Amino acid sequence: AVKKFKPYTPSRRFMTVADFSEITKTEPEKSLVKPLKKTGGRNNQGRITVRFRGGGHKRLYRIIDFKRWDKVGIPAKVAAIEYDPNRSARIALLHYVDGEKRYIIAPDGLQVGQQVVAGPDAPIQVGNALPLRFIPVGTVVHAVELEPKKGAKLARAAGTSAQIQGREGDYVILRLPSGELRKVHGECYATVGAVGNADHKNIVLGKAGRSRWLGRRPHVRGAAMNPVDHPHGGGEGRAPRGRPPASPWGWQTKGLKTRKRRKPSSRFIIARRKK
Amino acid sequence: MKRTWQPNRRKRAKTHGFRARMRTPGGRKVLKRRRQKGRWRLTPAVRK
RNA sequence: CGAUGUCGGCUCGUCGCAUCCUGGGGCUGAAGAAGGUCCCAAGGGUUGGGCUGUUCGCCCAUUAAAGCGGCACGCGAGCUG
RNA sequence: GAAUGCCGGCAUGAGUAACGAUAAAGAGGGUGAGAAUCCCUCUCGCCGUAAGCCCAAGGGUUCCUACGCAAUGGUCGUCAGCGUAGGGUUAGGCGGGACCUAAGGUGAAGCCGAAAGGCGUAGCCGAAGGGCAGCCGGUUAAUAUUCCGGCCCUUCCCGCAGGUGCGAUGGGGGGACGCUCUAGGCUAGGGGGACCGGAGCCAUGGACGAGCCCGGCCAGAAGCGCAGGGUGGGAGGUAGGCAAAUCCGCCUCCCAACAAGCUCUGCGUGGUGGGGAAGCCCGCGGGUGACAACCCCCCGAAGCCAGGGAGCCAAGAAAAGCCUCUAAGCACAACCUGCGGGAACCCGUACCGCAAACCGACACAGGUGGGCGGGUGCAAGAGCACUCAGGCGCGCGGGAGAACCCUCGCCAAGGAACUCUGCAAGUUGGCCCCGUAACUUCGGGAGAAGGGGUGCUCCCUGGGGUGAUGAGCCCCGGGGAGCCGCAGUGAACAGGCUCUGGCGACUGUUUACCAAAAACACAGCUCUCUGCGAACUCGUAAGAGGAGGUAUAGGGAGCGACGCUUGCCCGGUGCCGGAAGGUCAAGGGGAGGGGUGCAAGCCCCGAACCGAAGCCCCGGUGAACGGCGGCCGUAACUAUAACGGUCCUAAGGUAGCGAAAUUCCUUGUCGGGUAAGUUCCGACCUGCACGAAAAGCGUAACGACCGGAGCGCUGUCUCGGCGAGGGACCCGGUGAAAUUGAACUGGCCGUGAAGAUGCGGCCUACCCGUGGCAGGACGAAAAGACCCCGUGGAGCUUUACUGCAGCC
RNA sequence: GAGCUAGCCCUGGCCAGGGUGAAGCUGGGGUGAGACCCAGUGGAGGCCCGAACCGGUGGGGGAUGCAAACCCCUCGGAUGA
RNA sequence: CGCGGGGUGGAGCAGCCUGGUAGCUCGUCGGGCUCAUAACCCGAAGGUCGUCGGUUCAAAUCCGGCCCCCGCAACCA
RNA sequence: CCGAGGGUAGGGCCCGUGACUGGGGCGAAGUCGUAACAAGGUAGCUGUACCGGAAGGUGCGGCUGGAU
RNA sequence: GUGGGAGAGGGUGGUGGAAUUCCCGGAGUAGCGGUGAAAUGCGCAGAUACCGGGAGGAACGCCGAUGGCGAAGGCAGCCACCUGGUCCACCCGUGACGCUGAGGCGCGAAAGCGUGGGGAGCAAACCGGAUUAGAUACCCGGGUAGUCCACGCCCUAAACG
Ligand SMILES: NC[C@@H]1O[C@H](O[C@H]2[C@@H](O)[C@H](O[C@@H]3[C@@H](O)[C@H](N)C[C@H](N)[C@H]3O[C@H]3O[C@H](CO)[C@@H](O)[C@H](O)[C@H]3N)O[C@@H]2CO)[C@H](N)[C@@H](O)[C@@H]1O
Ligand SMILES: [Mg+2]
Ligand SMILES: [Mg+2]
Ligand SMILES: [Mg+2]
Ligand SMILES: [Mg+2]
Ligand SMILES: [Mg+2]
Ligand SMILES: [Mg+2]
Ligand SMILES: [Mg+2]
Ligand SMILES: [Mg+2]
Ligand SMILES: [Mg+2]
Ligand SMILES: [Mg+2]
Ligand SMILES: [Mg+2]
Ligand SMILES: [Mg+2]
Ligand SMILES: [Mg+2]
Ligand SMILES: [Mg+2]
Ligand SMILES: [Mg+2]
Ligand SMILES: [Mg+2]
Ligand SMILES: [Mg+2]
Ligand SMILES: [Mg+2]
Ligand SMILES: [Mg+2]
Ligand SMILES: [Mg+2]
Ligand SMILES: [Mg+2]
Ligand SMILES: [Mg+2]
Ligand SMILES: [Mg+2]
Ligand SMILES: [Mg+2]
Ligand SMILES: [Mg+2]
Ligand SMILES: [Mg+2]
Ligand SMILES: [Mg+2]
Ligand SMILES: [Mg+2]
Ligand SMILES: [Mg+2]
Ligand SMILES: [Mg+2]
Ligand SMILES: [Mg+2]
Ligand SMILES: [Mg+2]
Ligand SMILES: [Mg+2]
Ligand SMILES: [Mg+2]
Ligand SMILES: [Mg+2]
Ligand SMILES: [Mg+2]
Ligand SMILES: [Mg+2]
Ligand SMILES: [Mg+2]
Ligand SMILES: [Mg+2]
Ligand SMILES: [Mg+2]
Ligand SMILES: [Mg+2]
Ligand SMILES: [Mg+2]
Ligand SMILES: [Mg+2]
Ligand SMILES: [Mg+2]
Ligand SMILES: [Mg+2]
Ligand SMILES: [Mg+2]
Ligand SMILES: [Mg+2]
Ligand SMILES: [Mg+2]
Ligand SMILES: [Mg+2]
Ligand SMILES: [Mg+2]
Ligand SMILES: [Mg+2]
Ligand SMILES: [Mg+2]
Ligand SMILES: [Mg+2]
Ligand SMILES: [Mg+2]
Ligand SMILES: [Mg+2]
Ligand SMILES: [Mg+2]
Ligand SMILES: [Mg+2]
Ligand SMILES: [Mg+2]
Ligand SMILES: [Mg+2]
Ligand SMILES: [Mg+2]
Ligand SMILES: [Mg+2]
Ligand SMILES: [Mg+2]
Ligand SMILES: [Mg+2]
Ligand SMILES: [Mg+2]
Ligand SMILES: [Mg+2]
Ligand SMILES: [Mg+2]
Ligand SMILES: [Mg+2]
Ligand SMILES: [Mg+2]
Ligand SMILES: [Mg+2]
Ligand SMILES: [Mg+2]
Ligand SMILES: [Mg+2]
Ligand SMILES: [Mg+2]
Ligand SMILES: [Mg+2]
Ligand SMILES: [Mg+2]
Ligand SMILES: [Mg+2]
Ligand SMILES: [Mg+2]
Ligand SMILES: [Mg+2]
Ligand SMILES: [Mg+2]
Ligand SMILES: [Mg+2]
Ligand SMILES: [Mg+2]
Ligand SMILES: [Mg+2]
Ligand SMILES: [Mg+2]
Ligand SMILES: [Mg+2]
Ligand SMILES: [Mg+2]
Ligand SMILES: [Mg+2]
Ligand SMILES: [Mg+2]
Ligand SMILES: [Mg+2]
Ligand SMILES: [Mg+2]
Ligand SMILES: [Mg+2]
Ligand SMILES: [Mg+2]
Ligand SMILES: [Mg+2]
Ligand SMILES: [Mg+2]
Ligand SMILES: [Mg+2]
Ligand SMILES: [Mg+2]
Ligand SMILES: [Mg+2]
Ligand SMILES: [Mg+2]
Ligand SMILES: [Mg+2]
Ligand SMILES: [Mg+2]
Ligand SMILES: [Mg+2]
Ligand SMILES: [Mg+2]
Ligand SMILES: [Mg+2]
Ligand SMILES: [Mg+2]
Ligand SMILES: [Mg+2]
Ligand SMILES: [Mg+2]
Ligand SMILES: [Mg+2]
Ligand SMILES: [Mg+2]
Ligand SMILES: [Mg+2]
Ligand SMILES: [Mg+2]
Ligand SMILES: [Mg+2]
Ligand SMILES: [Mg+2]
Ligand SMILES: [Mg+2]
Ligand SMILES: [Mg+2]
Ligand SMILES: [Mg+2]
Ligand SMILES: [Mg+2]
Ligand SMILES: [Mg+2]
Ligand SMILES: [Mg+2]
Ligand SMILES: [Mg+2]
Ligand SMILES: [Mg+2]
Ligand SMILES: [Mg+2]
Ligand SMILES: [Mg+2]
Ligand SMILES: [Mg+2]
Ligand SMILES: [Mg+2]
Ligand SMILES: [Mg+2]
Ligand SMILES: [Mg+2]
Ligand SMILES: [Mg+2]
Ligand SMILES: [Mg+2]
Ligand SMILES: [Mg+2]
Ligand SMILES: [Mg+2]
Ligand SMILES: [Mg+2]
Ligand SMILES: [Mg+2]
Ligand SMILES: [Mg+2]
Ligand SMILES: [Mg+2]
Ligand SMILES: [Mg+2]
Ligand SMILES: [Mg+2]
Ligand SMILES: [Mg+2]
Ligand SMILES: [Mg+2]
Ligand SMILES: [Mg+2]
Ligand SMILES: [Mg+2]
Ligand SMILES: [Mg+2]
Ligand SMILES: [Mg+2]
Ligand SMILES: [Mg+2]
Ligand SMILES: [Mg+2]
Ligand SMILES: [Mg+2]
Ligand SMILES: [Mg+2]
Ligand SMILES: [Mg+2]
Ligand SMILES: [Mg+2]
Ligand SMILES: [Mg+2]
Ligand SMILES: [Mg+2]
Ligand SMILES: [Mg+2]
Ligand SMILES: [Mg+2]
Ligand SMILES: [Mg+2]
Ligand SMILES: [Mg+2]
Ligand SMILES: [Mg+2]
Ligand SMILES: [Mg+2]
Ligand SMILES: [Mg+2]
Ligand SMILES: [Mg+2]
Ligand SMILES: [Mg+2]
Ligand SMILES: [Mg+2]
Ligand SMILES: [Mg+2]
Ligand SMILES: [Mg+2]
Ligand SMILES: [Mg+2]
Ligand SMILES: [Mg+2]
Ligand SMILES: [Mg+2]
Ligand SMILES: [Mg+2]
Ligand SMILES: [Mg+2]
Ligand SMILES: [Mg+2]
Ligand SMILES: [Mg+2]
Ligand SMILES: [Mg+2]
Ligand SMILES: [Mg+2]
Ligand SMILES: [Mg+2]
Ligand SMILES: [Mg+2]
Ligand SMILES: [Mg+2]
Ligand SMILES: [Mg+2]
Ligand SMILES: [Mg+2]
Ligand SMILES: [Mg+2]
Ligand SMILES: [Mg+2]
Ligand SMILES: [Mg+2]
Ligand SMILES: [Mg+2]
Ligand SMILES: [Mg+2]
Ligand SMILES: [Mg+2]
Ligand SMILES: [Mg+2]
Ligand SMILES: [Mg+2]
Ligand SMILES: [Mg+2]
Ligand SMILES: [Mg+2]
Ligand SMILES: [Mg+2]
Ligand SMILES: [Mg+2]
Ligand SMILES: [Mg+2]
Ligand SMILES: [Mg+2]
Ligand SMILES: [Mg+2]
Ligand SMILES: [Mg+2]
Ligand SMILES: [Mg+2]
Ligand SMILES: [Mg+2]
Ligand SMILES: [Mg+2]
Ligand SMILES: [Mg+2]
Ligand SMILES: [Mg+2]
Ligand SMILES: [Mg+2]
Ligand SMILES: [Mg+2]
Ligand SMILES: [Mg+2]
Ligand SMILES: [Mg+2]
Ligand SMILES: [Mg+2]
Ligand SMILES: [Mg+2]
Ligand SMILES: [Mg+2]
Ligand SMILES: [Mg+2]
Ligand SMILES: [Mg+2]
Ligand SMILES: [Mg+2]
Ligand SMILES: [Mg+2]
Ligand SMILES: [Mg+2]
Ligand SMILES: [Mg+2]
Ligand SMILES: [Mg+2]
Ligand SMILES: [Mg+2]
Ligand SMILES: [Mg+2]
Ligand SMILES: [Mg+2]
Ligand SMILES: [Mg+2]
Ligand SMILES: [Mg+2]
Ligand SMILES: [Mg+2]
Ligand SMILES: [Mg+2]
Ligand SMILES: [Mg+2]
Ligand SMILES: [Mg+2]
């Protein structure tokens, strides 16, 4: 569910927040958090590389286990489910029987207190990680390693999920959340089930202040700029594009495929994303 | 109104200080022309 | 063009007569009253308001009459903008 | 002799403007050659969430004292932040270092770059953050949490006694955290007292009184009390915390849990140490007061207990000190506890510190971070008025009482007639109560509008807090009866309101120094890219950002809440798709030809054919770039044309709106408002030249936006008058400036490069000032910024030319 | 050269007082259970009035200025972008 | 009044590097089909090429002059 | 004190009126098409949605009040 | 009440096959498709037709009926869970507890609306081809919402026996 508000102020009229029903623990684990380096779009040269970033709320980076193969066979218990501000997903605090506490992305349906286990001997039930060759075909997964032993790189946002469409040799075929069919190796790990907090996209921010709280600075339109700042700028009065819609650096932004054609990953991608 | 000069001895010594000119190659040339010219102040006078 | 500040308004006037009024007249298709036209005459006077940046113009209510122009389309080392 | 030349000097304006907040001065005495200006006393005024006090930054001897006034002081000067000299800054506890880490900087390893140099996990540097042991008084002309007095405390070393497996840069715990609201108990602070202490006072009609005036505390170790914070104890297993671990984490069981115990902090008491007024005397302090009293009640913090609690989402630093664990190593050591003795370094310490000492060239009406910031009255409050403590009267004065200007007060009758415009100035104003419309997204509109009350006295009465359940004190009320004045938030501080249209939804942001808007931004909608060593961006690279993110994510673009919707054209351009074909460079291939040599050879051309991207070509694509016609005829009055013909296109504007922020003709025409309306509003539509995300049409709420109207009220106006203060004016002191070819500088009619003080002819005019007004000197100012010229420059654009980065 | 200014990172601080009264919670009604309604509590908000503080709307003054951006009256925000 | 484009049968358009041919559609008229109209089928007629000059053996065509019609331009002050 | 009434301010209902606009009713012989009645020449009607000079058409679902 | 019976009655979660379309490979060539007749269209860039593989969505042939169920709307592969209604027998229990029902509350085909997904086929609007005097239609070739799911609205009908 998504919590709404009465229109007591103009911003509270459309502003919506999450239900936060799955969160059981308020503060995070002290042995797993570390500070987050706020950049504000600035690189090591001190220049803005990514425009309009900064001014967000202070955050602490929660160390998330994106491997799960450090502890193969050792079961864990979902001690609590907390909120991570560095992502859209909610996290699950895991107390292993070995004694080590860890954090993973909380999948949808993961209840507090149940037991999860990673490895090829693990059963097929939400929260368990297995290599892609042992997960049955047709089941939805997440936290998928793209290449073996490199960490979870796929299906990490809230409400996302990938489905095994088949196997072919040493690799498996996967429908990514973009609808792309890709051939990923079978030894790559993946946690079964879809990611929780599926109502994340239904959050209306309500006002400009909420974007500034998240770190989203105001985006300036190129038409509102001048010719030295953008190609769309200029023209006495409001004016249309007058050229194909381009970025401030010159490249067009309406249809230009910027993917390198000679990339070696093209040999493993079956179908490009659609819709 | 607020003028351009709001002194700070910390800023004075870390911007135009002797160690600041000696780190950068352009600042070592500043000290070369300044010794060659014969200036009595090679860097601005700051106290602490 | 090593600068002559540009419309209109306000304030301040001054002049010209090709006279709006007032005065003196001739003719009349001038009975009277009131007009039309022309001649003499610049001494004084020539309202308030609605619209518009407006000059002008239209309109309202009056008036003896609500004149036309010149003065760097008078007047920003007087003002407004 | 000129270059708005350069450097210097001195003129002119001119004894002119000004003398830097309109907070305000007067008299007496003294010093001195000299006094409106220095010192003293008295009176008056001004600040008092400061114009008072402390701290930080900055400044760097301006501090204190003595002798001085050439210059600095917008005047004067015996004075001074000025000149000369001397003195003055005392720390184990305050701040910084010998402790820690943040951003960032540096940087063994390592990586990169013609060179210079650029990166870089560790480590180190880095503070107003973490950690850390002193409070009260006295003293000096000047320093004091620093010296002195009193009472406390910390670290290090050594010794002694007891205890323990002691031991680290390593493991773990802790440090360790947001925003808003807030409980209980204290404290700071404040108010009152019929009580305590005190020098005195009874005035001018009254009062010897529960009279007036003044004061009634500070700090304080261990104890003790109160209020809070932190924390479970044991046993067994243990594969994790990069070795070890008895610690931590995980599992099981037992003991008990709104407690208790232990520990820590605050507050009160606390041995004891201080302080102590008004007034009066001696002259900016001292003595006395005084053997000073040193109690009781109430209010009560935003501060303390504190690392409290609760709620919310935007999810809220690190590391060391500190405790524990064990490792080498050592267990004659080492660590802890207690006691005693010794040791305890470097730097800062004056003074200004919302300002005459900082930043603004000035002793400049500007700018400057933190803490304290009393009382009374106004609903509260840091607002406002007066006023404690404390500090000032702003470093030119004295006169006069012209025009004019600034600032302010008032006005008959009218009431916007003023004017681009109610611009400005009025009106309204706070609180309590009654009451409140269209419309609405049901919150709003709304402080709608409009209206009544408000002071004082007396009587009766309700509730709460502190006390105790009562008095007393404090807070919030209710009713009745009266009194006064023109008027009761009696002064000061406080919305004028409504109807209606345009634009933008809104709060916001913006041209620092002419524009705050309708522009920008915004949540929200859509398109497009991107599968992660992502796209994109910065960089030669390395490396970063993106992101320690993973398509519910990230980049780019346009539109901009919301409601109803966003129609047709893919011919051109862009993009996307296309194993064909055409063209296509290097290269491959080498039919054939050439140069030379006696020759083998050596050398140079070189056709067919193979041969990528791109372009051509075929499709697709509009919330991609964009575009969405012309003529003629037709209805049984006329008029118009639902209908038709024809030409062209890639297709000919759909809905909705329309003389509009768009309408040239135009003040279109009609209606409404007005006595009158080039504006406004509602319609009509022959839309010069609206139109559907450079969005179209609406839309509650919002707006220092822009129009139009009405009520209220007014010096805006008819139409101006009077009064106040600061200048102007006069006198004393100081005393500029831009400007200036020289000047002995009238008017008119002419003339002259065509607008004459200077020429001509007339007319007029004794010489020289002061206050004023501005028509002229084509007045001053700025080598016109509009215009053109220059084969001048620069920003910008693109299917201009050429090249580069980039990508293929 | 970022001691002015523009943005961002790190660590701190500041925002008197008053008003409106969202969710949630409690109680009652309602139902088959609900939705929902009312009362109380509660104290949310790019909420309101209003200082400090940050601005700079309109007008007046200032124009060799107190000031190379100021002063007076008035005005915007002031728990948040 | 400055540039560009066009005036051709009753209507709308071609024919113009092109000198010598005037063509397409609708309409009109005559005959069919039908009871009758319309549609359709068959067969016809229909043009001073805006006007006046000039060039030429020959002007709708090429070149001028006016007469209309349409579309742009009318800028810095 | 009450008090007819008068004044001020804001509401509610009703009536009359208004440039213009929307559909409607009616009025022998105007115009365009031919939707329905026969399988009315695409079976009809219907609710809804979109479009079109106009009857109407089309999509989805329903009905027979549809012949062979 | 006991003991049984039929059924597409409803909701949830799974799952099977045929067929259409699209992709990839094989093989193959001069047309396919479509109509009353054609044309647009697709097709030497290798289509149709054929074989094999894969993805995705929707609907369930035969059974199937003149059938069944539900109050209506409506409900059809299959499996399972949750669940409503109805009928028969026994004659066991309560002992009129009944019938209807203004309001109210609930359900309510299709189309439509909001948020999000999904979109194979079909298909308003739209475009093209033909028919026609015209054809904003019938016919054809494309084609977007929609059709499908979850949740929330809408509450109409020839909701008819
Ligand atoms: N009956 C009122 C409405 O009439 C409409 O029709 C109205 C018009 O459409 C209709 O016009 C008709 C026309 O259809 C028909 N083809 C030709 C006829 N001459 C006209 O007739 C009309 O006009 C003429 C004069 O002009 C009058 O004399 C006559 O009464 C009138 N009916 O006449 C009606 C007015 O009388 C609709 N048919 C109908 O739905 C509706 O009921
Ligand atoms: Mg949920
Ligand atoms: Mg709600
Ligand atoms: Mg709103
Ligand atoms: Mg936290
Ligand atoms: Mg940590
Ligand atoms: Mg760095
Ligand atoms: Mg750098
Ligand atoms: Mg940024
Ligand atoms: Mg994290
Ligand atoms: Mg934003
Ligand atoms: Mg954040
Ligand atoms: Mg934007
Ligand atoms: Mg611009
Ligand atoms: Mg730039
Ligand atoms: Mg550009
Ligand atoms: Mg542009
Ligand atoms: Mg452009
Ligand atoms: Mg401009
Ligand atoms: Mg324009
Ligand atoms: Mg522009
Ligand atoms: Mg554009
Ligand atoms: Mg480009
Ligand atoms: Mg300053
Ligand atoms: Mg300077
Ligand atoms: Mg400093
Ligand atoms: Mg020297
Ligand atoms: Mg000139
Ligand atoms: Mg000159
Ligand atoms: Mg006037
Ligand atoms: Mg005059
Ligand atoms: Mg005369
Ligand atoms: Mg006369
Ligand atoms: Mg007569
Ligand atoms: Mg006269
Ligand atoms: Mg005269
Ligand atoms: Mg006259
Ligand atoms: Mg006028
Ligand atoms: Mg006007
Ligand atoms: Mg005019
Ligand atoms: Mg002139
Ligand atoms: Mg003239
Ligand atoms: Mg003229
Ligand atoms: Mg003039
Ligand atoms: Mg003048
Ligand atoms: Mg002027
Ligand atoms: Mg003027
Ligand atoms: Mg002049
Ligand atoms: Mg102007
Ligand atoms: Mg103006
Ligand atoms: Mg010379
Ligand atoms: Mg000279
Ligand atoms: Mg002079
Ligand atoms: Mg004088
Ligand atoms: Mg003078
Ligand atoms: Mg003077
Ligand atoms: Mg003077
Ligand atoms: Mg002074
Ligand atoms: Mg004296
Ligand atoms: Mg003497
Ligand atoms: Mg002071
Ligand atoms: Mg100085
Ligand atoms: Mg000195
Ligand atoms: Mg001194
Ligand atoms: Mg002196
Ligand atoms: Mg002197
Ligand atoms: Mg002097
Ligand atoms: Mg001075
Ligand atoms: Mg002397
Ligand atoms: Mg001195
Ligand atoms: Mg000491
Ligand atoms: Mg220290
Ligand atoms: Mg040492
Ligand atoms: Mg360090
Ligand atoms: Mg470096
Ligand atoms: Mg350093
Ligand atoms: Mg510190
Ligand atoms: Mg500190
Ligand atoms: Mg210390
Ligand atoms: Mg003392
Ligand atoms: Mg000391
Ligand atoms: Mg002291
Ligand atoms: Mg011990
Ligand atoms: Mg030990
Ligand atoms: Mg340790
Ligand atoms: Mg933390
Ligand atoms: Mg937070
Ligand atoms: Mg006290
Ligand atoms: Mg008090
Ligand atoms: Mg007291
Ligand atoms: Mg007496
Ligand atoms: Mg271990
Ligand atoms: Mg104590
Ligand atoms: Mg004393
Ligand atoms: Mg004594
Ligand atoms: Mg505070
Ligand atoms: Mg807490
Ligand atoms: Mg919050
Ligand atoms: Mg760190
Ligand atoms: Mg360290
Ligand atoms: Mg040392
Ligand atoms: Mg000191
Ligand atoms: Mg001080
Ligand atoms: Mg201060
Ligand atoms: Mg001072
Ligand atoms: Mg001064
Ligand atoms: Mg100075
Ligand atoms: Mg000053
Ligand atoms: Mg400031
Ligand atoms: Mg300040
Ligand atoms: Mg009072
Ligand atoms: Mg008050
Ligand atoms: Mg206070
Ligand atoms: Mg005050
Ligand atoms: Mg005072
Ligand atoms: Mg005083
Ligand atoms: Mg008056
Ligand atoms: Mg009046
Ligand atoms: Mg107006
Ligand atoms: Mg005003
Ligand atoms: Mg009204
Ligand atoms: Mg209300
Ligand atoms: Mg009121
Ligand atoms: Mg009184
Ligand atoms: Mg109390
Ligand atoms: Mg006052
Ligand atoms: Mg007031
Ligand atoms: Mg107010
Ligand atoms: Mg308008
Ligand atoms: Mg706005
Ligand atoms: Mg907006
Ligand atoms: Mg702003
Ligand atoms: Mg500005
Ligand atoms: Mg400037
Ligand atoms: Mg504004
Ligand atoms: Mg401004
Ligand atoms: Mg704009
Ligand atoms: Mg956004
Ligand atoms: Mg939108
Ligand atoms: Mg770059
Ligand atoms: Mg990162
Ligand atoms: Mg990190
Ligand atoms: Mg826009
Ligand atoms: Mg469109
Ligand atoms: Mg449409
Ligand atoms: Mg259309
Ligand atoms: Mg069309
Ligand atoms: Mg196109
Ligand atoms: Mg195209
Ligand atoms: Mg195309
Ligand atoms: Mg071929
Ligand atoms: Mg070759
Ligand atoms: Mg090629
Ligand atoms: Mg085009
Ligand atoms: Mg006719
Ligand atoms: Mg119009
Ligand atoms: Mg008009
Ligand atoms: Mg007009
Ligand atoms: Mg006009
Ligand atoms: Mg009409
Ligand atoms: Mg119309
Ligand atoms: Mg137009
Ligand atoms: Mg558009
Ligand atoms: Mg717009
Ligand atoms: Mg628009
Ligand atoms: Mg509009
Ligand atoms: Mg609405
Ligand atoms: Mg505004
Ligand atoms: Mg605003
Ligand atoms: Mg006046
Ligand atoms: Mg007076
Ligand atoms: Mg005066
Ligand atoms: Mg005088
Ligand atoms: Mg004078
Ligand atoms: Mg003379
Ligand atoms: Mg002449
Ligand atoms: Mg002359
Ligand atoms: Mg002479
Ligand atoms: Mg002469
Ligand atoms: Mg003059
Ligand atoms: Mg001049
Ligand atoms: Mg020049
Ligand atoms: Mg300029
Ligand atoms: Mg030019
Ligand atoms: Mg030029
Ligand atoms: Mg040239
Ligand atoms: Mg030349
Ligand atoms: Mg040039
Ligand atoms: Mg600089
Ligand atoms: Mg800065
Ligand atoms: Mg609140
Ligand atoms: Mg607010
Ligand atoms: Mg303060
Ligand atoms: Mg201002
Ligand atoms: Mg100025
Ligand atoms: Mg204000
Ligand atoms: Mg406010
Ligand atoms: Mg015939
Ligand atoms: Mg017959
Ligand atoms: Mg016929
Ligand atoms: Mg120009
Ligand atoms: Mg121009
Ligand atoms: Mg009455
Ligand atoms: Mg039909
Ligand atoms: Mg029919
Ligand atoms: Mg039919
Ligand atoms: Mg239509
Ligand atoms: Mg259709
Ligand atoms: Mg039915
Ligand atoms: Mg029938
Ligand atoms: Mg698909
Ligand atoms: Mg069957
Ligand atoms: Mg029986
Ligand atoms: Mg329904
Ligand atoms: Mg449906
Ligand atoms: Mg056709
Ligand atoms: Mg289809
Ligand atoms: Mg659609
Ligand atoms: Mg039926």
